[PDB]
Amino acid sequence: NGTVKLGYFTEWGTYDRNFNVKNLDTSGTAAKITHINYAFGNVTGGKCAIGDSYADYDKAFTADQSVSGQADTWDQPLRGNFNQLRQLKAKYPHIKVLWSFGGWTWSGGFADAAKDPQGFAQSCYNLVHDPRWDGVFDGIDIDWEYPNACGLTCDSSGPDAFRNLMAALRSTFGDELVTAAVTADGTPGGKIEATDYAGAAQYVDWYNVMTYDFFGAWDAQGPTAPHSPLTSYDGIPKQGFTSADAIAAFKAQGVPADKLLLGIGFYGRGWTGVTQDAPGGTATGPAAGTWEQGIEDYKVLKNTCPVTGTVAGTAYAHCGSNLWSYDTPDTIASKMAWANDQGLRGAFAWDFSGDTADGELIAALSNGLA
Repeated sequence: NGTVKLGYFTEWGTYDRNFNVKNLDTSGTAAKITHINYAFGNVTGGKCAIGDSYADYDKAFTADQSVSGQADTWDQPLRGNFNQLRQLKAKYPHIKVLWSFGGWTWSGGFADAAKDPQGFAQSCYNLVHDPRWDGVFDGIDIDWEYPNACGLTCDSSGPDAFRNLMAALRSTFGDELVTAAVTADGTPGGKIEATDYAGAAQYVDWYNVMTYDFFGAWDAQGPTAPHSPLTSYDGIPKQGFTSADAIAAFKAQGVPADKLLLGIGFYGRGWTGVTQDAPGGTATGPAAGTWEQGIEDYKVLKNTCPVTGTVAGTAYAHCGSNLWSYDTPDTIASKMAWANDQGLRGAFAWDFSGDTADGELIAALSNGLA
């Protein structure tokens, strides 16, 4: 039972963002990690389903964008992101890849799935091991947002639905990987209290805990605050909304320490129109981002808005009228030291594409851990 260093690869990275699997190689990321989650597969009619057919297995890569350095061919059985993953594992054989299902957008279908779990499990296994790409995936990740609670949509399946689903997956996946990503809400009447994660814990290999997005510019007038604080701090708007308080909640319910991974966001959240040099103050609205307001990649923020302080185990950035909060190589290292003192199984990155070209965020996470 050794240490896990995981990160998410997003399927749509290959489109406008131009972030490909070859990038995990050139940034040295592939050398320093232990697992990759591919995100996301869909959930339809109570079954696992493909997410983007073109991106997942049909796209032809060119010589100069592919991992192996060779262009895909028409005669080829496999292509697209899956073929690239294939080419990467051949280069970096110790890496294991999980296919991830759900996400913020595609979690609406988990309720129908939780009504016949064995069917859901069987369908997933058959897809993960489709003859076209059998061998490529070493297990499955369930990113259900959120069981018996509210995400993009509200679910009322009960506290034991999540357990039922995981048990089913364990039964049909055997000795392969079954992991899940989970809420980091430890407050009274919150998302962890809503589902029995401790009971489901015995079927999973580990939980990916989403200890980020605690605060952000959806509270457009503020108050401003770090989105991924490690511990509590004085100004905090909502008590109990910290990485530390999330972990403890799971541990208290009975989830063991080595079934938990700490989440690191390779992005920042920010407001514009702030009075003061540090967080706590009001704002006019969301800071301007590239792909959506209030959010920016670290590869970009490290330049446009360099770090000016620290609070609660994480970092903040003042520049003009904007206040951004995100993790840096130094805050990540102190966070990893914390994970080791806590006996966590490891940590993970959401998501790879926000890191720099020399992979310095993933390098900090890796070097920090046992």
